[PDB]
Amino acid sequence: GMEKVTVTLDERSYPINIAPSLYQQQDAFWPLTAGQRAMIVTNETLAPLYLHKIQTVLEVSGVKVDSIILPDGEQYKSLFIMNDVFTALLEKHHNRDTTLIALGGGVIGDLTGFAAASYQRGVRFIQVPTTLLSQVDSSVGGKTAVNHPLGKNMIGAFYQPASVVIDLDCLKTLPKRELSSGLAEVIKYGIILDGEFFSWLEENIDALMALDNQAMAYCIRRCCELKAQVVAADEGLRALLNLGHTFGHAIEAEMGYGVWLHGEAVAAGMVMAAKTAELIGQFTPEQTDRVIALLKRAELPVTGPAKMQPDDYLPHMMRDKKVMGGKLHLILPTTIGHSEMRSDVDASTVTAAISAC
Amino acid sequence: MEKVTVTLDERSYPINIAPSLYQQQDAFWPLTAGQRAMIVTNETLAPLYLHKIQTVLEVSGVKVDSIILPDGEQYKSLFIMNDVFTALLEKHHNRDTTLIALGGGVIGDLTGFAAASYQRGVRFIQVPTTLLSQVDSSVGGKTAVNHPLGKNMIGAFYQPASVVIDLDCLKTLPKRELSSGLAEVIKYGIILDGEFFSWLEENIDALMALDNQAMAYCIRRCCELKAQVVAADEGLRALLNLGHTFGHAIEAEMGYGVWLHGEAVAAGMVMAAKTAELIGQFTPEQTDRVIALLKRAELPVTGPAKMQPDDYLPHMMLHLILPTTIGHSEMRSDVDASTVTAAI
Ligand SMILES: NC(=O)c1ccc[n+]([C@@H]2O[C@H](COP(=O)([O-])OP(=O)(O)OC[C@H]3O[C@@H](n4cnc5c(N)ncnc54)[C@H](O)[C@@H]3O)[C@@H](O)[C@H]2O)c1
Ligand SMILES: NC(=O)c1ccc[n+]([C@@H]2O[C@H](COP(=O)([O-])OP(=O)(O)OC[C@H]3O[C@@H](n4cnc5c(N)ncnc54)[C@H](O)[C@@H]3O)[C@@H](O)[C@H]2O)c1
Ligand SMILES: O=C(CCc1ccc(O)c(O)c1)O[C@@H]1C[C@@](O)(C(=O)O)C[C@@H](O)[C@@H]1O
Ligand SMILES: O=C(CCc1ccc(O)c(O)c1)O[C@@H]1C[C@@](O)(C(=O)O)C[C@@H](O)[C@@H]1O
Ligand SMILES: [Mg+2]
Ligand SMILES: [Mg+2]
Repeated sequence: GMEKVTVTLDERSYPINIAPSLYQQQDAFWPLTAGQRAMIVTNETLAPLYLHKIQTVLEVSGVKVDSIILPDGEQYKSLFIMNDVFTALLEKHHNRDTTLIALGGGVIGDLTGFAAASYQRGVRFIQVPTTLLSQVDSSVGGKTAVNHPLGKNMIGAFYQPASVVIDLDCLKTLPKRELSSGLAEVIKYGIILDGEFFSWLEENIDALMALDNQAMAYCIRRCCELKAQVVAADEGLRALLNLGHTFGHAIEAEMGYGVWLHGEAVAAGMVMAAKTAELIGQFTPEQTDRVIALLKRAELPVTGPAKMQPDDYLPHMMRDKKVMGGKLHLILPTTIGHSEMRSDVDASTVTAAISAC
Repeated sequence: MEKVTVTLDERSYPINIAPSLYQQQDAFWPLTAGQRAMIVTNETLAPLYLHKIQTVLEVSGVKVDSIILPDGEQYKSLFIMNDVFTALLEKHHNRDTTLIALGGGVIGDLTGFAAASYQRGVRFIQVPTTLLSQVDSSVGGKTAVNHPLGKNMIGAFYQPASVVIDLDCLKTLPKRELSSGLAEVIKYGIILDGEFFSWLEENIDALMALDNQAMAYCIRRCCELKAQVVAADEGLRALLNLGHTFGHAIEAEMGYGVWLHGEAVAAGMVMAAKTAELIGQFTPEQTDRVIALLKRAELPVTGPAKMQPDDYLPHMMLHLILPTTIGHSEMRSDVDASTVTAAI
């Protein structure tokens, strides 16, 4: 009934529990125990939906609960917004034994994680992700960060949670465009690391799009296992997680944020990366049709913006524009389920990949 | 020239102590030709030692930027640290850069937390210019900035790649700060090293005169001693707050800048010694060697008459560090409130 993944990285270990109505289970927010305190960090969108339920379930178990409601937005993933959490913790005399609870998506997840890393140089930290993206991505790897006006995720810390609480019910309220955005990263795991999971996704995508409890539970479980594996082997293998992200960054940068969701840009970037793998001679068009066909059924774009031409991509795709830079490093699939980093690929290869679509 | 190698958290870094160290060849190792460096300092230290290190560094093939912050504890803030990030990004410093903390404990703490947080961690070299930061901030990995509702409440544990202690920089340090640092030097002798305390009884006059050879061993020994007790807490380490509970009370009641931290701790150490005899843990004769050595360092031995004992306890709220001998110490859980006022 309950899926469970144990993650052991950077010499610590935490569980990821996945089940519908998990917010109500007995010891759902372990290792929080009766008598301890907790500070829930959430945003203005999620607060009316889930804060009160989470607060009462914790108080039922003997936890003393405070909360802080931040504004909703990537533009609020700032050092100055995170300061407000420190104020809330201090006004309520939260000491080093408190637990910070990230009730929200990846934005709340990153900001609350860095707050838990920094408050008194480190307090306990429990993740409650409410987007599919953050459930299969933010739950593993320890990366926390806020943005700087001159660069995204340039201020943060490596910091692992004590546990991850994934109640599938919270997906019922998630905008359907966000759910497909998350599914782009789900499909990415199939292409770079597990061909059988990709095949499983070919046969259950419709159930996931319908929010089937049993299919969604296994999906999140397997993606967490796959990211945990590729992080445990690395700590440059973790770079394989940027499949479709170089092409996707160009789309996100050139179109402006919020216009294309991150997952939407990654979906078309994975197609373009599959097309770059064919051009070099490592991928078949039939393999590319399986990627295109599965993203189409996730209601994800498979071609880039009409507004953009191949020369709009390359400025964003380069590591830098320095004289000795200007290099294109890509992650390319070798099979469905296998991938490689490929350094210095021709601009002509890239252009052709983009033009083919 | 003294050297301490400290190994904590399965990592290792050196502390080099020598006069004219800023001009030495690889004094700012592991920085090498082709790499970048960002120096963080305050307005006081910039005219004195910036540009000198910059010239030693640029001659050695490293490309150098710097940022000069105002001098003061009030600038150990999250908003000031953001400006460090702004400077690094404006100059396109990537994850391979190195932050250089050229300053006292304030610059050290802020730059350390900036290096811990910038791209989730970049290299970080300490150049402490106060005696306090040489014997305290150079070991233990604590970095932080302040919050208005609490000092050092936003930070990270983050070890430096090296600590570069040029003894020449002490020549410009105000004598009140040098005496303030010596209170913490004396702290190590009382809580963990009796032989060092005796060494201090015979060399205090050399340290006050900035004798290179005495200062080099002094700084070396204090670093070794804290490195030991930091490695032990992996359960002691509370002993380094001897006289700091009393010291906070004086600092809190009188205000910043009026009493320097070491002066507050020095007079607080006496009060802890007199309470240690009151409960029966110290002899009255031993307390005179603590008082006599601090007086010869030009440190206060009496808490100001401007506060009554009843002013002290409100901040102290019972969980104290008290000396057992000169060279050994203990934390004692529940001590009477009446005992502390009787010490005054
Ligand atoms: N390794 C990592 O740490 C990691 C990994 C991936 C992404 N991230 C970061 O995550 C952030 C984006 O993640 P995201 O996809 O969650 O975006 P998001 O946090 O902004 O959430 C998307 C939108 O949907 C709303 N929402 C969230 N849950 C909802 C729910 N149950 N019901 C209704 N609405 C809900 C949110 O309020 C928000 O408006 C990025 O900043 C990214 O840098 C970090
Ligand atoms: N575990 C740790 O990391 C640790 C340890 C001890 C103290 N601290 C923190 O450090 C701060 C206090 O450190 P501090 O005692 O060095 O105070 P400080 O950094 O403010 O320096 C003392 C004063 O003397 C000036 N000065 C420093 N070096 C000079 C030099 N060579 N020449 C001329 N002037 C010089 C400084 O500009 C400053 O005004 C506190 O915030 C404390 O919390 C941290
Ligand atoms: O932020 C990123 C990299 C963004 C990026 C920008 C431009 C590029 O050319 C690129 O290859 C990646 O990825 C996120 C972190 C992630 O790489 C991890 O957890 O290690 C997973 C990924 O899904 C996230 O989007
Ligand atoms: O914890 C502290 C803060 C000093 C303090 C302030 C107020 C108090 O009431 C107190 O008991 C200690 O000590 C600092 C950190 C240190 O313990 C370490 O590096 O581990 C060394 C010590 O010298 C610092 O002052
Ligand atoms: Mg991604
Ligand atoms: Mg101190």
